[PDB]
Amino acid sequence: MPAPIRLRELIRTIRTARTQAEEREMIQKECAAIRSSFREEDNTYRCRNVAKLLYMHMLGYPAHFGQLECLKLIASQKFTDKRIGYLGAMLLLDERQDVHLLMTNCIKNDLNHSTQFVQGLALCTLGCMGSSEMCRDLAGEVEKLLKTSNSYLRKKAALCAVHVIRKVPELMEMFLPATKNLLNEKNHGVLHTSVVLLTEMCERSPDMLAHFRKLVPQLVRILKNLIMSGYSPEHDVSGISDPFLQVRILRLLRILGRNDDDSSEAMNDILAQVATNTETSKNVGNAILYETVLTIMDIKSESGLRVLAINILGRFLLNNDKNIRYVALTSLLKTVQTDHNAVQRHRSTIVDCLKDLDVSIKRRAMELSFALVNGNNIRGMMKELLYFLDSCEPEFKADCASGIFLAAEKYAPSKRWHIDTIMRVLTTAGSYVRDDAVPNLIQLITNSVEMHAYTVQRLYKAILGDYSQQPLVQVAAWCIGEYGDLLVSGQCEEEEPIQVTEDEVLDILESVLISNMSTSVTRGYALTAIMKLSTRFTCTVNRIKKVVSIYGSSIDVELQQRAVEYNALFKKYDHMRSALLERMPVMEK
Amino acid sequence: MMRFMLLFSRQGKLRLQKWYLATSDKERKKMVRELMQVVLARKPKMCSFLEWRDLKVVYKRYASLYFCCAIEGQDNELITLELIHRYVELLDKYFGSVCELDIIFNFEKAYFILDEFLMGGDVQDTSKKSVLKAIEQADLLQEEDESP
Amino acid sequence: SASAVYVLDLKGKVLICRNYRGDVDMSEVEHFMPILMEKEEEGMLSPILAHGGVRFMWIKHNNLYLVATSKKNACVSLVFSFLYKVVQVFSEYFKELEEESIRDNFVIIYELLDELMDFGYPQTTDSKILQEFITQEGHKLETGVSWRSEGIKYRKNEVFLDVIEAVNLLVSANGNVLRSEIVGSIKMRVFLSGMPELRLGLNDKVELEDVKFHQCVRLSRFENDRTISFIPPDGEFELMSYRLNTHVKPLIWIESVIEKHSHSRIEYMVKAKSQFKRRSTANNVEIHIPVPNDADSPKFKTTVGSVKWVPENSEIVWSVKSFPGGKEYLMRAHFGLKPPISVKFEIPYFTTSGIQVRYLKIIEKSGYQAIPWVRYITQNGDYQLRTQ
Amino acid sequence: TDSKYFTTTKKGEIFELKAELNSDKKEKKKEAVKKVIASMTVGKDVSALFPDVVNCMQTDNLELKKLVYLYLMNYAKSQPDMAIMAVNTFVKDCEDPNPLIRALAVRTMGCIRVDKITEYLCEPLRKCLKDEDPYVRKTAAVCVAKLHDINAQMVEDQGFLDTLKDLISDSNPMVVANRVAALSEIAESHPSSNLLDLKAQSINKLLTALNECTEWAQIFILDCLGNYMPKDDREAQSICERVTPRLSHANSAVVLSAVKVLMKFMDYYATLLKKLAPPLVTLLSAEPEPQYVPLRNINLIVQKRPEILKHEMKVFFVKYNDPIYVKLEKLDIMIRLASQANIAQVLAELKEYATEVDVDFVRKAVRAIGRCAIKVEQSAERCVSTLLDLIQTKVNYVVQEAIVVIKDIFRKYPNKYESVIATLCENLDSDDEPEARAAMIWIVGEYAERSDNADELLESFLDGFHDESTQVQLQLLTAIVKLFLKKPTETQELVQQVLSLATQDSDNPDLRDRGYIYWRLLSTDPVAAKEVVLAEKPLISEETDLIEPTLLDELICYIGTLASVYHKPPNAFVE
Repeated sequence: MPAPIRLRELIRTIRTARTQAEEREMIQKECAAIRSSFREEDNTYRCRNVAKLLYMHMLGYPAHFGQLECLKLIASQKFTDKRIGYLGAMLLLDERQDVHLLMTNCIKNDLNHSTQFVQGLALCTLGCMGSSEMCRDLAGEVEKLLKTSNSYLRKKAALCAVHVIRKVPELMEMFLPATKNLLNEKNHGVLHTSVVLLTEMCERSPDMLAHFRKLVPQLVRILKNLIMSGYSPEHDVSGISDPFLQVRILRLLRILGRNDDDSSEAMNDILAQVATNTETSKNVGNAILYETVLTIMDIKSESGLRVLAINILGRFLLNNDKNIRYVALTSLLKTVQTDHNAVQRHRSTIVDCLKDLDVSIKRRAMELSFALVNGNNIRGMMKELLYFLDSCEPEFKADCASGIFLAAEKYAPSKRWHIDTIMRVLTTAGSYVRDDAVPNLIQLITNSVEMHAYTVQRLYKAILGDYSQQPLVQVAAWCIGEYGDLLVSGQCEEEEPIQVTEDEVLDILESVLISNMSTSVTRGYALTAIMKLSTRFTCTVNRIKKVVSIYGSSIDVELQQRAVEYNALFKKYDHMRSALLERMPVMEK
Repeated sequence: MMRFMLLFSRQGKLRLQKWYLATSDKERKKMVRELMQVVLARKPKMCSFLEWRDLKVVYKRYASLYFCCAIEGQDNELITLELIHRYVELLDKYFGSVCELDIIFNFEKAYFILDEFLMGGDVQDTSKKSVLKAIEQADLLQEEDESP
Repeated sequence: SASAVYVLDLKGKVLICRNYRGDVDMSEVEHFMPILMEKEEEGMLSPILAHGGVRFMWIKHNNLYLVATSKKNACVSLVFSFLYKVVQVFSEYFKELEEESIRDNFVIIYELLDELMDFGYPQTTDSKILQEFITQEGHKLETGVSWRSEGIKYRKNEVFLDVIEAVNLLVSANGNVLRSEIVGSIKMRVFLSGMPELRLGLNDKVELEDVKFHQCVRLSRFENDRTISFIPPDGEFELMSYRLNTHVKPLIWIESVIEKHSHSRIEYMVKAKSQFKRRSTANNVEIHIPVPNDADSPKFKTTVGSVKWVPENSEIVWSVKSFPGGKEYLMRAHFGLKPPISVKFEIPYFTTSGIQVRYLKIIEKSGYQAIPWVRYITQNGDYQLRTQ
Repeated sequence: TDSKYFTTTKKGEIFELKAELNSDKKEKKKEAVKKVIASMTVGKDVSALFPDVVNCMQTDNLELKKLVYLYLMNYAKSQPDMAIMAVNTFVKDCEDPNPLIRALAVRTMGCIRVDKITEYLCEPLRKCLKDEDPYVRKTAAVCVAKLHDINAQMVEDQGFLDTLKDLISDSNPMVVANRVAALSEIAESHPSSNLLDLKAQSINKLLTALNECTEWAQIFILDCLGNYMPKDDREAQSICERVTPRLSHANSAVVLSAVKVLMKFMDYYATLLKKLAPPLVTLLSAEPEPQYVPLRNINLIVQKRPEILKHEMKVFFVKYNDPIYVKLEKLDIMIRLASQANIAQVLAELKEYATEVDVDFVRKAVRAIGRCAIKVEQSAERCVSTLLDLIQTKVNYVVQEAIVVIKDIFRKYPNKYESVIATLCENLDSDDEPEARAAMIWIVGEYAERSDNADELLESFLDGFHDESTQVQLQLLTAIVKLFLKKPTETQELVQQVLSLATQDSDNPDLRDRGYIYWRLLSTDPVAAKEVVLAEKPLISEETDLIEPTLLDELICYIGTLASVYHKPPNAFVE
């Protein structure tokens, strides 16, 4: 003869909880007594516990326990039991076709009730669980109900049918019937549902032509009506009427005028207006626009209109608050491959975003920006990309490298620049650049025979201060080697040489090997190079021989090996050195 | 369409879940937590849209309470946002200057309200009142069940 | 010396702590976990981690990482002793450390902590020598052959223990992880002599779906310390299996960019990143790229591996013999005039899961030795990627 | 144009507690607060509650009184601003009749970081100190530093230091401990006063202070002796003959820091060294994590006076339970400790080791066998013998590393091992690593004369070139050449191809070179090249390893220190 706790009461009890262990206790002790309460299957209190349970669940606990009995509520006569019940269903159910049928049953039995909100629960629930078989059953029932004009219900129905379609594509047929009239209704609610209903319907080419040619004009009027006038204590949300309605509408308009002149040609008006006539104040509106734009895009329309659309997004970018800006970019990309020449009118501001404090934005910004790189463009944008790259965060650096390279590799002016930039990147990311770089860049240098100087030159400078970096150093050491000749304050064109004391050339190379920051491979290019100089200079031809012979004894099988090799070259067949080194071959793409 | 929605506070405490697409319980809790962590984890400075598992998610921070949901890429993030703010709206005028606690103690209702605002992944009404007005009379019926 | 003390839970998230000095605390601790992991990839797993000139002294106790912090040159020896002692204290106050435990006694901990040390230097502390300085008592929390015939032979005693993990994954252009599954298997192979009791120690780390052993196993004495003792049949058999559910950054990513028109030609560019701990590398990897049923004639150009084509099945196949982790290679191929792209790999001495076999003991009457070989492999194929 | 829902101070959490806080019954207030801090730590926001909480100040029962404190406490470093607003409350609390209290008021005052603090607390400090209780003094002693470290000091401040020292040696219980360090740390910001720790009297103070047990103390004390000792012997013999108990005593920290000094101070020696032995050892039969640091130091140790455990090693073996880092260091050490009489066992063990399952280990382990043979020439074969011995196991991984080593071996003791060659190649497939393969190759090259097959072996790799670790591409090239210069007439096509590939079919600058280089050396004068390439090859030098002089002495000072582990100078840490 029990004394059953009441929902809240319960919770309020778990609030007293002082130890996770305890929580179990309480809970375990509860459901325990609760189970022993179902043993008897007592119609009263039934509802209560189910709730208690629900909560219990919500806090991540043993749930399955009463899935069933939950349904036994649905059964009950008294409304309450039914709503609490239903709710419980949507939460605790696994998709067993078995209960699914029992479900089906009660749904119908309830779908045809004297009261109405009952019917509510039903519909609702059905649009949230509706598994194939279900719908395949109640389907029609949905129509019978779809008809009766009791706004409340109708809307509910509408959606149901929808859901049905989604789970059973095969049945939208029987809905043509509700169709025709729908877009004339007066209560927003319905109208709205009605819309998406239509929207989703149009996923079968044929129906299209039906609504396509039909409702288009009407849709317009409705929308127009809205935008254009009055404040509405029932609908407004910061100055505009049923944004939702407005949006969804757009959507549908959009989808309909997919590929077609007639439709579109008949829409571009309302659209434009929507643009000009809406409030940029706060998000809400913008939301409106966001959608309108997308729509305006997928459909054929005067070049002038599309133009507006774009210029509109730009208008976003410059908005105080993040959010907006996001989509702004997103969509922007989806169209760059289409309205290229048009979007360009904003890059300036776009890349200007890279300066933002939100990763997503950043990236997108980048991605896009990149894509806009033209021919006559490069120079500028690069200068900016570079600034960017230098201070960037890890994540990005890696990817950007890849990016810039491309730019230069494709659209690109002078080698000097190309190099200059590539180098530049090395200077900052290197540790992140891929592998082919080293050869890449060299191949560029070698191929174009002028900047040989300008290069070893800058190469030198950079390496003097820096050491941190690998690819860079390597490349340099390379040329320094093969190019020492030119490195000696030569009659240099393209620009102004500087001070090249052979002693200095060495000092650097030397340190390279010594300092621990270089890879054995690195040390390589170096040494090898140092010798390449023996043939490329006039006097320190002695400090050289010294170094070589000293490295003849280094752990690095390689270095040593070579060292000995070289060492021996001097000690015996001198003059061969001249012919040996003085010639670096050349590979061409 | 809405794929689902959740209600949890700063700390990963579930205060209200509602699934609009069949799914195994396990997978759900997964979905949940998996998200919460990566959800919350973000600084308040950042934005409100994330691309997760193919779907688009959204949220707005209301005091110590989080509002989240997921959408299909081919959908309007912003507007969605405004939806949330609508729900809250409801919640507010129903309990009178509502607050977390309430939501924990009366989720049941919370559901109903919501449940009778959105259905099968969409908007069934917009009318701030249509909903209230309805939800209300419903309640009246309820009362009349215990007290004849 | 010590300027901060935390207490984290596996995840590496700040569980509860106190700040005894002046260091941007707020950050660093966060980086902890991340660093930890990486420095384990390098095997150079040290109880003293580094971040910008911020050191971390730590100790893992059942379910809880305990940690210290300092900008200056610490007296390690201390910190370490101390920390460990810290456990000592707690474990005493309530049965065992565990998220749960802490999650409860917060308050007291704040107290205890305060009285354990100050500004770093620890004003001494031992249990009884303390219970006087502590306000209230805390809450405790105590919790809880036939398959090998006999007299087996063969001169050379040897063993083969191989753990393998395949990785099923799905990611759409939306560069998101969709499905994260890695099935594991500890197949073993043996030809030992007699009846030897085998003791296997394990890594820790192993959200987890299922786990099944082979009857012949016993979980080494009740709680938390992973030891797998048991007696194996003869020959080959599966010591154990299991499935995990975890966001595994796509080991071998890929993505294809497109470019078509003018003289009915089309260009593909495929990047293939290797997301791994640099130290090791994947083997005999191969990439299957879906392409249009009706190509005319191809033209591949790549730094790495050799790519080829097969109209049958309609796919371009990039093949690479050896592939290191942490590097991105480029492949670009054109030809003239949508099913998900997959790849299969293999990675010796590796465990997406994270396990590592710790040690393998062998105890037999015959005071002898034996020869044990291991091998770790993370292959698989459900590695599928989309393109819409 | 206004919106903020879920934010009413009419009901909900905040409220709930807020009220239940100001109630009567002492009990509520208590629990209530508790939930606060709690609800706080987890990350909720209590900015609010603050007021009414503090104002639950003017109560009494410790219980509450302290909790209140803790609360505030957390808010210490976070939002100092709020902390302050409690000032008065503290000072006025300093006088309270329950030192416990007023002490907390101290430590508390002290955990702030703002300038405004100076004003409100100083005076009360002096006081609290000189007062009458253990905690009280201790605690502020501590503070002192806190104040010091504050973004500024004062002319009074530089007058509290004296208080310190004097009060230091004096007040007796653990207190001194805190004092000591307090100063110690303070010192390091070294003007002058930190250098007057030069009393061979203030030291006896410390002497009896060590036997006056506060481990932590024991340390700090020693920790200071790390700034002393200029020139005398009788004092040395007493300072040390005094620490002799310290070793066999308490917890590592002690033993360690103790040693830290024993060695900064060094029939004398034999006493120390034979005592220093059993300590360090029993220092390891201790615990996981510690073991590291020590080993690390242990290292540094034998580095200076190896004579200390010149024969103690039947202990430094690695058990299986031992974790990775443990093992590692253990090795590194064993090594720095072997000779003839040793190696016997040394190897015996290495062999078993290699047999283990933890990869990495075996690796450095075999690699151990390596460095091993190097240091003890007199033991070359011995090693080899086992190396080979292992490879015969065909245990894939072992094999490779093994070779690698052997390679290096040959570099040092040329033309001394041969036979081993053929037996080597044997396992050629199973070698899939870079350096491993690489090495192998280069070997063949060199000792080409012997292996006939030489050819194909090298050849094998070819067909599968254009891709294999840079370095390997190399030797392989080099090697080929080498045998070609062993004149085989059969080498033609090979060498050709080789170069050829590494000539135009390759895209690695360096490579292209060393490549071409050879292509010219040969296309010109074989005879010449011959002598050139396979020229008399010099001896090797990796003396670059096994610590330095100046540096060594200097480090020993910081044992039990971070540096004590990196084996590096505070210059790399300090930023």
